[PDB]
Amino acid sequence: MLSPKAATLAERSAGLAFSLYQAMAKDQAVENILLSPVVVASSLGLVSLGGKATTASQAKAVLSAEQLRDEEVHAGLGELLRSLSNSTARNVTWKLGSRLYGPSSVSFAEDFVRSSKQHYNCEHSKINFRDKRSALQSINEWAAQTTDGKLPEVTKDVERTDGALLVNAMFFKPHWDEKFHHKMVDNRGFMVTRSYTVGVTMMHRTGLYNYYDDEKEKLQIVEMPLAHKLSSLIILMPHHVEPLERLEKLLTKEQLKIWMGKMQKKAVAISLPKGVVEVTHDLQKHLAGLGLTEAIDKNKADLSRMSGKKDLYLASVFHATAFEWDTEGNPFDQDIYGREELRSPKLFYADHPFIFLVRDTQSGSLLFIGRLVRPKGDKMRDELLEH
Repeated sequence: MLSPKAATLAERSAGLAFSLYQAMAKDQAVENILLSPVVVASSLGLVSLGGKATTASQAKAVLSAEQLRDEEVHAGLGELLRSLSNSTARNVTWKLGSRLYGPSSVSFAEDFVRSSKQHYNCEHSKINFRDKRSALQSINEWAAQTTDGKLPEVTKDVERTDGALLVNAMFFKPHWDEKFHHKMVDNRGFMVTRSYTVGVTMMHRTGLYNYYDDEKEKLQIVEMPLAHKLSSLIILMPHHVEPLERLEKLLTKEQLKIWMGKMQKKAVAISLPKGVVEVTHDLQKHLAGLGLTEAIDKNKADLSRMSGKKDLYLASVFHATAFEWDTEGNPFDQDIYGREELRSPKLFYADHPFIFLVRDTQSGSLLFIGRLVRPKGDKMRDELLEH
């Protein structure tokens, strides 16, 4: 559970994440989305830490933290970052690294290096893009080591090679409160579009889950608690195989509350795609839209508290995440509700794009927002030699 200052920041980060999600969903190039509100927030907090004047004020403004003091903002976000581990088993089902890359010519201020590592646990490194292959190799190897291989490649190309490159590498694996059986796994087809279908491995389970079927808006919503009901995962999926654009319009902080209230603990037969979903986002373009125009502009940016000198702007903000869907979770006692309690269950068969949200139960803060559109897999051909 959170302090009042951190709780208010948590709510604003949740706003930024939905605002970014909607902004990214509109981009037709974006397929999967995976945002971690508190890690997005800490990127803005890092700008207010190593910035001066309108560059740092815009960072506090995007955080709606103009009333809070500078040290208060850095401690509140710092409390938020430590609270992510609180309902996630640190270093085994949740790994996170944050590193700032500056050109070889630049040297970071020891005052900034101390306070960024203190609150944001930020790492600092220099990188020269003359050898572009060795610059990408240094970033990708760092993110791979941070996630112990789950996120092998953050990016295949760096566009802006003359500023600060903030990189956030993550690995999160939701640990179910009632585990799926390790053998209730088979191969199915996931329909990306009505025409394109990829071969995926799926995990299946039937249990009691809070569920709502919106027959009017043609969608299903299920909540799947995680280990010790300390956090819970919600999934919103349309009835037909359709683009999530329609469903995304309905996705609001208020509509979610409505849907949540309409749920009831029914027997549901859930089938989810099993595997790792690797997603990298360069939030630079989208952060400018939310009100961070100075830091991202080479000429307006003042990042003197960071390098003791100007000629340094926020070139990129990579938000790379490896989200693993696996069967593992806490065990459940057999003859808890009896096999006659799951007699005729509702069908939540996730074989087409869906939206999902992880939420902290002790603090109420949003842990993740995202959507699975194209899971990892090769297009399976139109066989249809029925079973």
